[PDB]
Amino acid sequence: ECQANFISIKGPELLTMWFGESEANVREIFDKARQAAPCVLFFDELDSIAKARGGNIGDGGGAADRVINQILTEMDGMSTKKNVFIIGATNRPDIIDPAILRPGRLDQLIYIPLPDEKSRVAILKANLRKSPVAKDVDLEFLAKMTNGFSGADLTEICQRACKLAIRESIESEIVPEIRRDHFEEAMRFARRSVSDNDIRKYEMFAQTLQQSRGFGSFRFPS
Amino acid sequence: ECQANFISIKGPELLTMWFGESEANVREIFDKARQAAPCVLFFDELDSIAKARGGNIGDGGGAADRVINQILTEMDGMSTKKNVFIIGATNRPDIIDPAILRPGRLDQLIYIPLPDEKSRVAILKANLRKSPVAKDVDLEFLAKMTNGFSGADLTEICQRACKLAIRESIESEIVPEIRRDHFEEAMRFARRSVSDNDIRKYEMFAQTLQQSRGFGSFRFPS
Amino acid sequence: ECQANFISIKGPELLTMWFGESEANVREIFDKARQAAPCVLFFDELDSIAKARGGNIGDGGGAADRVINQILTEMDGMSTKKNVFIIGATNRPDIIDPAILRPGRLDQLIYIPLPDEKSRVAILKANLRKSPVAKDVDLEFLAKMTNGFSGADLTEICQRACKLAIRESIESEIVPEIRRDHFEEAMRFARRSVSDNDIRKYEMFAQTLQQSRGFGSFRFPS
Ligand SMILES: Cc1cc2c(C(N)=O)cccc2n1-c1nc2c(c(NCc3ccccc3)n1)COCC2
Ligand SMILES: Cc1cc2c(C(N)=O)cccc2n1-c1nc2c(c(NCc3ccccc3)n1)COCC2
Ligand SMILES: Cc1cc2c(C(N)=O)cccc2n1-c1nc2c(c(NCc3ccccc3)n1)COCC2
Repeated sequence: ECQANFISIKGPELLTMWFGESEANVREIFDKARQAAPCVLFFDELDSIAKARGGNIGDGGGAADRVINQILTEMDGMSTKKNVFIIGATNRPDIIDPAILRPGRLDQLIYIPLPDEKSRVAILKANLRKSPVAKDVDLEFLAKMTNGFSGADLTEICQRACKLAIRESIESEIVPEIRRDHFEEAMRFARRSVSDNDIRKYEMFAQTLQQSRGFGSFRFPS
Repeated sequence: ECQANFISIKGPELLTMWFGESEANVREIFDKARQAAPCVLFFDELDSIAKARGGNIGDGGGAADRVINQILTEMDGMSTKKNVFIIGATNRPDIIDPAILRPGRLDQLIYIPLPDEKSRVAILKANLRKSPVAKDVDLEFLAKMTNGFSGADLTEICQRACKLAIRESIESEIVPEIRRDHFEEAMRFARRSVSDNDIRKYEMFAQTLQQSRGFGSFRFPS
Repeated sequence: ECQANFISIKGPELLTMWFGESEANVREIFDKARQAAPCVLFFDELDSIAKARGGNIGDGGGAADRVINQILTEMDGMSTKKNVFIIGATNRPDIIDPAILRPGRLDQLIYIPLPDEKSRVAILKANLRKSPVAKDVDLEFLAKMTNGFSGADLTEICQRACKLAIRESIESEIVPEIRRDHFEEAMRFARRSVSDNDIRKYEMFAQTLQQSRGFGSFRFPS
């Protein structure tokens, strides 16, 4: 949307320098993120170091480590007039170090929920955009049926339907179109990896920081 | 079946680089696994590092270490169009790090049960394929008798029968054929190393990830 | 179905004699259950005493108490030729004392799952059998939409729709028919009291006692 460059740093690249005690690697990451103006810096599974160290308690130490410290130092020294942007992604925000969320570094926190009915059709069609889809196979109804399903759950449904279609095509040689029955049968092994307790614990975090109470009704004098 | 090359990495080779802090060894493993296209990469007792560190809890840290991190990094960077394939083997999947089982790396999990009656005959005949077997020695009945027996249990039964036959042949000098009595007597010291609690705990893991409930009966409108 | 009498003993009646140290009350319960031949004896929330004492561990004692002991004594002394029948109901079977499940008393254990699509229509129509239901209000679709919903979840949906209809009827005086909009709007506050972890923990109990392994394929000689 911003016509900006994109740099992705997954968990293994972040945890490699933690184990290796070689911490000059973030230097070039932030250097090449700023020369490609405008760019966007994306940190995947930022909680990887916290999980590797234990998480909320772990050892006698807190939630502060060296790699996140280097990221904090590099982010503090950046120029606001540049168009470089840092995006952090995590699934466990309770073990994220509080100092990275301080105002001025990552003060903006937004919650990514489960895909809704409108967004699930997009996940199904993204998976099936390379496959022969029959006319009778209605993705709107399939997305309506699954409600608490994650993108991964729909992904494995599509993969299992494709596997069934491929197997039927192979065994039928001794049809080049995914049929309604393939999706109907593969719908039986429908998992739901995200539990309700997880949604509750993410919400407790969400309106932990919402706090829209107290000053809800204000009237100015004149 | 695929006419592909095979590379086996046992537990000691994986745990040697963990203790030695020398982690360039996975680099050449994955390099020589990909140049021999088509190949299959097999990791034996992947939980060796987790057992050496403690397992489910162990120290204050979680289930993430450096060697599994290197394997994750190498697997993430591979090309899907190549025919290289990675197979992980473990006996304790509860202590396996969750990140290696993420979709895209080792999402496919299949359970290897105890050999059934048809498969136990194969284990017996594989062990006895180099030994003189008498006609009256019926392996079908022997495999039928042992039910909750592992391949190792049948292996030691065959080894003990061979030991008894060799000892009788040596002492009789002062017959070059394994007799029915050798197997009948060696059948007395029949162990069963796998307990029922183990089977129960493996199943709890199995339909932990099965979840074939909820969407079992679906009817399309038209 | 058996044209038999029915006696229901809820949790409070069972826990009253536990606190009151007055344990002759089960005597008349079992006496009047057997004189009304044929009858059926139903014990609701049998785990109430275990919950009141702590459950799996609780105090230094085990899972045995006095009231369940009296029920065991009364059940052991009954005549099998009589048509009296005892049914125990519980939601936590992990804290149920093992001795009540011994063969001869309550050896038969069956699992009551969440209602399926066919059974959910019955729950909706049982709740709405006394209310004016509009023609366009399709209960089949409503039951299809809710999948992991308990009978209580559908019950509160129906109650909330009735409350909305009653409120609109009262405020409109200053219509005597539940409309499609009443159910559509009340569908927004749809709870799901039973979590997936609960279903998993009930299943672990279920094929704890299933054990259909080992002797799955048997062939007789002749
Ligand atoms: C293959 C695919 C897998 C996947 C997964 C997953 N855990 O497998 C999760 C989220 C999106 C996913 N996609 C996906 N991939 C794409 C698109 C798309 N739809 C938009 C969207 C994005 C985030 C959210 C909702 C819906 N979804 C759209 O076009 C590009 C590719
Ligand atoms: C000596 C031998 C020991 C052993 C053991 C063991 N813990 O001792 C476990 C599993 C298979 C084993 N084998 C074995 N070895 C072989 C074969 C064979 N049968 C097929 C099979 C494979 C896996 C499973 C079932 C049955 N079994 C077949 O031909 C090659 C050698
Ligand atoms: C008001 C009512 C509430 C309720 C609840 C609840 N937690 O509110 C749970 C289960 C059944 C319930 N019913 C109910 N009540 C009735 C019926 C019926 N349908 C059959 C049925 C039974 C058990 C199971 C499924 C479906 N369901 C049938 O006619 C008699 C009354």
